[PDB]
Amino acid sequence: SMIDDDGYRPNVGIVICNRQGQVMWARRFGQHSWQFPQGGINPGESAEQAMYRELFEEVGLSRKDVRILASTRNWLRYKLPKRLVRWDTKPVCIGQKQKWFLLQLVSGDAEINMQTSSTPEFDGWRWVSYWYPVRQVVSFKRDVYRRVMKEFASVVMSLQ
Amino acid sequence: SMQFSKMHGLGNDFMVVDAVTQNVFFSPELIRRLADRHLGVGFDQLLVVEPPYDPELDFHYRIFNADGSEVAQCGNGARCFARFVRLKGLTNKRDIRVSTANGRMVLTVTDDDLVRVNMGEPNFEPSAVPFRANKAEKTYIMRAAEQTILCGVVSMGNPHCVIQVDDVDTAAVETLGPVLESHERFPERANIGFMQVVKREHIRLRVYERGAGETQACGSGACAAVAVGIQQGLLAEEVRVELPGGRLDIAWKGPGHPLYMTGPAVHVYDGFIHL
Ligand SMILES: [Cl-]
Ligand SMILES: [Cl-]
Repeated sequence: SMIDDDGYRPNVGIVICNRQGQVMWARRFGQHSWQFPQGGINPGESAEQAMYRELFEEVGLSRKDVRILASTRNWLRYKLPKRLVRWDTKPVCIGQKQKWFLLQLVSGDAEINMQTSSTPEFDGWRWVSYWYPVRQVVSFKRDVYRRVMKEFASVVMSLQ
Repeated sequence: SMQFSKMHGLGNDFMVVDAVTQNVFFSPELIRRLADRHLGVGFDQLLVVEPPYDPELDFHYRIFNADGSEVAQCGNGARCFARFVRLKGLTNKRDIRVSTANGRMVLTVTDDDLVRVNMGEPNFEPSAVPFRANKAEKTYIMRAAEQTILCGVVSMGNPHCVIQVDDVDTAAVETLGPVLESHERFPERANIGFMQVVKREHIRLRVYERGAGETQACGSGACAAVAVGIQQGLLAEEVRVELPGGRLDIAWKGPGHPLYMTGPAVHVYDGFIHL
């Protein structure tokens, strides 16, 4: 019932970068599709709150493990490919509308832990070059990823 | 509107496209449409910058010709690519790691905004050229019609035979070129270089390429001329090379070390085209 009138579920996505300009790439549990962490907004939370909660529960990072460098101005939408829509579940979710955050990891790599949850959606991670996600992400997310990585590049590039 | 740039490097005209932040698919039909100077943009070659395939590389790029086929010539367009990703803010690195149809390269953008390329270590073993000779000498004699000539030969990946000339304008490129290009002692032909030594760190050069003749810029020929001039004890380890197409700077500490070629890339224009 967070689903908008259009059928878009509000979501946050997270781009975590290190000092060298790599970004964190997470493996989805029990699969080999990779992606940036993303998660639903719950009833009553802001974007930022949902982001910090997803960040801790799926990546194991606390508010002091990172700093927010940037966030997307407006929402980015993607439609799920028609075959992926659960039509029988009312109200129907036909897509996601996302606010994206760029975070810098300010503490060491050992602070990451993808098993802080016992229902973890990600079972692995690695550092990849900044643009590698735009190619490797699943096709129906690529447009959003292109726009997000475009918006964030200046901030990340201004890390000497 | 698809954004693009026009750039000039190694004496060639590139249309250069950011396909990292832009969603575009370069089918051979689109490419031929773009190559058309009245319907599209017009270019010698099309350089497309793409996200990398390998998480430890920064980019991938492809080169297409006007027929819409992908070209795989080693190091082709590397200077324009490196300057381009910097100009467009796709990266801020000075050492850019990139894959191409020919493999992986590391390109360095100098503080003068030239681009330096590792070309590998030259090879003078005649089997590797391949060259008909019993052992490697710093200089070889060859008969060429009525003439006798002295030459160095080396492999930069492809074969080269380099002659010291006293002036590249008073050099019979047009007559000696073809004769040495397909001479008996080159099983796979060879690029013939004509090298006027001005100073130990400044060469003028004209190159009669393998099966192509005179081109304004053959970077591997500049690498080759400098490599033999150094092996022969004639050149400093840092040589400016003046070709019809412009200027390259070669650097090489000699055997055991790789040879570096440095060259410019000119940003000519930006442009938009609707597809
Ligand atoms: Cl792509
Ligand atoms: Cl170039």
